Amino acid sequence: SAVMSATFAKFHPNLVVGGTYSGQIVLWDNRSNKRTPVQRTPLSAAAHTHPVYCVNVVGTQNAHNLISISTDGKICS
Amino acid sequence: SYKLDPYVQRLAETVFNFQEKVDDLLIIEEKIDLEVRSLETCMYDHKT
Repeated sequence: SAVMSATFAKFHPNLVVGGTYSGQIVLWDNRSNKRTPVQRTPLSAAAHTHPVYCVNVVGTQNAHNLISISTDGKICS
Repeated sequence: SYKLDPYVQRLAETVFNFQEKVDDLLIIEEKIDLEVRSLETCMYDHKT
């Protein structure tokens, strides 16, 4: 689905992630060569219950957590 | 309202993994067909 401001991750540029339209940050490994979203997270209250706004990384490689502040008023990392 | 969000999210995670598995399933069937008929232009292969 149409994601909302996807971004990268750490240790490699392949397994990227980004807040999709269902409500979670759908991830996909670019090294596996998957056209559509490879694995989408649960879009429940843990992720954005409402729509999505933006996704990014959190901190340096020591604590790089996939943090996404969506269009639900929440930063889910 | 028994399992709308629960079974829906379960089917959603397995659904995205299944979309990747759809492209990978086409690639898997292609790998099996290639392993079944890859010697179409070989130059006299015996041990192979």
